[PDB]
Amino acid sequence: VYLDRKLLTLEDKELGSGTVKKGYYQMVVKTVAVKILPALKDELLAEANVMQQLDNPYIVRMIGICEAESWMLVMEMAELGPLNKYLQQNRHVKDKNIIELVHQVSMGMKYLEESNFVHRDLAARNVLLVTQHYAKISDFGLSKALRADENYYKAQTHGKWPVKWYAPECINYYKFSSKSDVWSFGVLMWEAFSYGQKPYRGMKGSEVTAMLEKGERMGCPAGCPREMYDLMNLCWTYDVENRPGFAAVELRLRNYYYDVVNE
Ligand SMILES: CS(=O)(=O)Nc1cccc(-c2cnc(N)c(C(=O)NCC3CCNCC3)n2)c1
Repeated sequence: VYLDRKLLTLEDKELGSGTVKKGYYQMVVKTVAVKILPALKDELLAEANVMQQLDNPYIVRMIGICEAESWMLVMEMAELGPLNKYLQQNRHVKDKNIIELVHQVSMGMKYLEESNFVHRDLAARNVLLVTQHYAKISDFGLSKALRADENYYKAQTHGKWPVKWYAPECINYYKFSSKSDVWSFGVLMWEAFSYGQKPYRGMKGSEVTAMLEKGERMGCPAGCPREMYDLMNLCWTYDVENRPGFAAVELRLRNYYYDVVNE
């Protein structure tokens, strides 16, 4: 869990910015991504505590923690980076390939759901690419392990929230469940088939709430197959009780993907 600073080699060229830096952990050497930093230290440990309990091919794995110059969270490297930026820079990625990637995210989220963890920041910017055909879910900074007796996590304060990705019950009742993550997943799908474009462009969070309250939803991205747009809309079911879970979502995507592969 706690890593050996001597065995960590950091690179000067930062990946982005709190900063994330590329590095090497001497096991072979494993290429790693390193998130470098009271409350912000508490958040990192909480985040590490979450990742420590998760074991799945479609989630970013934690290597461990290291306290030196700053507190560091050492994770496996997804070399191609965020999905949204990737698709912005690679506009000829084929539809079949987009379905493959979004399905992989649904498999990761089906596992998280089975594990009774809520992600709470599921957006294209937090899906990272190991290859053009291999996506992982990253960024567990808002994630919560659900209590054994509850189906949701109740937030207290409302603090720095990606509103355009959040379900009505999140905005109106501060309640976060795996079905709320499904809502987020629909927005992620829209982003992916929009080649990394921002959802609800030009709109205030409040105007998004108003739009959704009117039953209005974002339109089908150009070239997006009807069946994936239907699935998007199913994820954006207003009533949480009638919104599908990730078992249902993953299976839809799985079948469609195989049947796209057949053609
Ligand atoms: C987006 S970036 O970091 O500025 N650029 C950036 C560019 C290229 C690669 C990565 C990368 C590779 N592997 C990783 N395991 C991570 C990783 O865990 N990053 C943490 C961020 C995830 C996304 N939201 C913010 C936190 N990152 C990050």
